[PDB]
Amino acid sequence: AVSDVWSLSKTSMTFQPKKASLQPLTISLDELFSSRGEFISVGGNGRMSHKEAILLGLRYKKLYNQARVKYSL
Amino acid sequence: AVSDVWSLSKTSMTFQPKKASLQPLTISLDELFSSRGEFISVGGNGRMSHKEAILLGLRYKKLYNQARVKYSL
Amino acid sequence: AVSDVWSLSKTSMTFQPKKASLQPLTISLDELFSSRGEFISVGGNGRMSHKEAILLGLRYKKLYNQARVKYSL
Amino acid sequence: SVTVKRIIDNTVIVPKLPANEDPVEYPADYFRKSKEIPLYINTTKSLSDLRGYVYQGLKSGNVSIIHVNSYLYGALKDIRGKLDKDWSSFGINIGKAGDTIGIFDL
Amino acid sequence: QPDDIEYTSLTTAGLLYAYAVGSSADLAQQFCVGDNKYTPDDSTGGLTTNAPPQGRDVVEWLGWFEDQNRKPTPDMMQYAKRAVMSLQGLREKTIGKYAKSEFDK
Amino acid sequence: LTNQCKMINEQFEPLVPEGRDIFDVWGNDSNYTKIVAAVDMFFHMFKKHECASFRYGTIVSRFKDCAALATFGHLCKITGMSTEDVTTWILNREVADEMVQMMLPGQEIDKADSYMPYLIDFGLSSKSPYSSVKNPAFHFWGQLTALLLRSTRARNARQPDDIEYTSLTTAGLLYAYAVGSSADLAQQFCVGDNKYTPDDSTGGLTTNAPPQGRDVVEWLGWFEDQNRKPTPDMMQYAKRAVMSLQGLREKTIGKYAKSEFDK
Amino acid sequence: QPDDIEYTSLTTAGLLYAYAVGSSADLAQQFCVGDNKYTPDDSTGGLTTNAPP
Amino acid sequence: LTNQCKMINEQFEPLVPEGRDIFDVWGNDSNYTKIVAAVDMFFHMFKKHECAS
Repeated sequence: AVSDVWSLSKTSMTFQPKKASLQPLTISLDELFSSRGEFISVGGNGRMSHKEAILLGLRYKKLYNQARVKYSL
Repeated sequence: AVSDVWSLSKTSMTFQPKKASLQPLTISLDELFSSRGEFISVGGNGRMSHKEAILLGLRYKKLYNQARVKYSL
Repeated sequence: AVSDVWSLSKTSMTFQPKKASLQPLTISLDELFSSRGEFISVGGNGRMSHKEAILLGLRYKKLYNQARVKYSL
Repeated sequence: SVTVKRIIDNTVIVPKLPANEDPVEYPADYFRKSKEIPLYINTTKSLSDLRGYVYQGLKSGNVSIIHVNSYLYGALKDIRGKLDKDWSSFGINIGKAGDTIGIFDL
Repeated sequence: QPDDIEYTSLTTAGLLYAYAVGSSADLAQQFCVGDNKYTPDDSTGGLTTNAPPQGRDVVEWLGWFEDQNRKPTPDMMQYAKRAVMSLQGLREKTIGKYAKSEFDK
Repeated sequence: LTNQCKMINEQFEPLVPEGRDIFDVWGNDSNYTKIVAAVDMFFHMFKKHECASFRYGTIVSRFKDCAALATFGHLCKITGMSTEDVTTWILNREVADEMVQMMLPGQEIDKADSYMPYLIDFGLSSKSPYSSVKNPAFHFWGQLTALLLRSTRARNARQPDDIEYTSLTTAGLLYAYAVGSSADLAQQFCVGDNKYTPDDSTGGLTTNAPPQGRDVVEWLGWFEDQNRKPTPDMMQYAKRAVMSLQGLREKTIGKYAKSEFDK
Repeated sequence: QPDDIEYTSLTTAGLLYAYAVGSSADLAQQFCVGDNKYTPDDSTGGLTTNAPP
Repeated sequence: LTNQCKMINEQFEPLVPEGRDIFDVWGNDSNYTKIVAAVDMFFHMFKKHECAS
């Protein structure tokens, strides 16, 4: 209900696999984060887009670098 | 919390680093302070300029001096 | 909520057995969830169908590959 | 970092440690000056005489290593063991199709 | 235990590679009678991970470890303990004494 | 004894037990501590001579009274850090003085075969500069650090008198912390695929964590944020390192760490 | 331990000077390559002022 | 023993234990070791040979 990028936290992003035994990584911003306070407490802003903001959703839970090397970021 | 320069508790502050070696620290007044139990506790006025009130918050995340020989403050 | 399938989901699919002496597994979306204690925490999209909502939903009592070879899931 | 200085007096410093080397030696290198291994063992002290000094001297201080060196050649000296394939290592040829060989054949 | 080396590093390094192996066993069917298992193509995600990588691929674990702030995790720390504790009567200056006195806490 | 008698076989020789009498006092001669020093220096050139076995006893003359230079090499090898990163990581006025003293140019301390190692026995010097009593702070700091880093020999190193322990100890601890808390760790070999991670570090703002690698400057800033009093995790790392240490002898930097940190 | 002196007073004074030298190591950078720390403003001015000097 | 006792029963022969006294500098003899290898390398080839023991 606040910022602006937070509206699209229901809608998902999908990253395509790097290998043959893999299916795509479908992720959403509501899922990765906790609520709202968490989003700004780890350095979220309203001045963002989706891709640049959904990678900050990846990192805080500790799985950026795994995806970075298993999917197309 | 009801202050004059407090409204910007969601606004971006992009600090450009050295070159392309490291990435900008997308910072705001909400990753540094909760509500009034940290900001309205140590030199917290409404006269404070945006950058002159952010720079104080660089103590909470314990990276004021850690991020001094790094970025253009 | 404004989703077509979240709470209002109580349809049991007659998944035929593989062994020549068994009875079809007919499950729904409450044997595999609770309310907002699994949909929000790990996995799930609001754009999915009836199969891929129960396919990815098939993990609560800890069975997916066990029911993969014993039924045509 | 070929330049470090005391950040107050601004003079240079050249951090250095004392020398150490002891570089390795690979098995192949030896087979480049010599294609043989020098075994200095033989004494003309008559085969049988040695058999008694490696026993009676095997008490304390007696039994010289020259005694056990000469005796041990003595006994093993004989030629035995049909070569059932081939033998060659490090550009050296020991056995061929079907020689016989002995321990001493080095 | 060899003198003059990168202890708090070689150790961490090994703790990882040790954790990787015994954390995921090859584990796979070998003989049958008509029927068998398989799951190469059948694997899904979408924030269901937050758990160590499957198999023993180097670059994947490395990623995972980059995720863990490059410091060993409580569990991979605990793994060590269980490994080293219950050893009895160690010789002095061995890697065994090193291991126990490092991890058994 | 045995190292000389290459199968000559004797028994027991020096009868009465040592009272420094018929034993130690043999090297007060300017001309004999000279002979030890020249035998060693020569047979260092080619150790493959028939008679290289001489150094079975002349070794101790090499870097006799140069333990400080010796300590330095060990820190390097323990930290795994460069020949100068360690120098940059020095954070004490009184240890940097001694450190200038050691590294003063034109002394051939880094040349293979040289007179340098024997200056005390060779009678070149009476009071050596690279001694562990004329660099008594570098010794304590280097050793405490090496120890906190899982050193096997540091445990039994002499603790100098009349130095700035307090200042010398947090400094050692912080260093130890830095090099301990985060390691090298980069993929070294591969077949087809490998981990790329060049410009990758922080997306930001979670932080509070200690710095990435071992930049002396990053750490010094971080430490400035902890109000300059060493933090729980640091104090734990040490306790962690020095507990389980047993049978320490008195006046060692080992007994020192264990008393300073295990509580 | 000396005799007939003022213990409940030299010890305080001592322990204070002890706490002081204790709580404040010199700790400042001594050698560098190109960059070094300098610890500028906000070295005291930020109302942390509760901890020791 | 059990080996150095193939057919004829023979007990201990040396008196003073190792302690670098009797058969110490044998392994310093660049001829005994050099023979030792010979035996071993040879028998490693004919693992089945009679005297491989």
